[PDB]
Amino acid sequence: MDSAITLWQFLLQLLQKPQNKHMICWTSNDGQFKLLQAEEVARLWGIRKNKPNMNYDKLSRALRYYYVKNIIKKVNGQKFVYKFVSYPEILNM
DNA sequence: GACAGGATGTG
DNA sequence: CACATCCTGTC
Repeated sequence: MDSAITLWQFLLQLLQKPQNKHMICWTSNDGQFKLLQAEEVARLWGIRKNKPNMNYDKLSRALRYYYVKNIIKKVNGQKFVYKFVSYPEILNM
């Protein structure tokens, strides 16, 4: 219902349901996560925001904007792996 | 292709 | 603001 949802909140919600482990999962105990099925998560993000043409190219650009915002960072050298900068703070928020 | 980040546009 | 879209470049 809430269409104001942000990408990081949405990704947090996906990682919270173990039934989504197939496409996105935690890869550390400190906030690192991997987009196992990147195009699949991008598809879900588009449906959520009603942007039918959403894909990883664009979902990843949205994640790149987080770097300076200190919300999410890239885990260098690790394909599709990013990290929530302030974890678990963002969780209990 | 994945990834970085600038340019322009939208609500 | 918070992306969505498109693009130049690197590797």
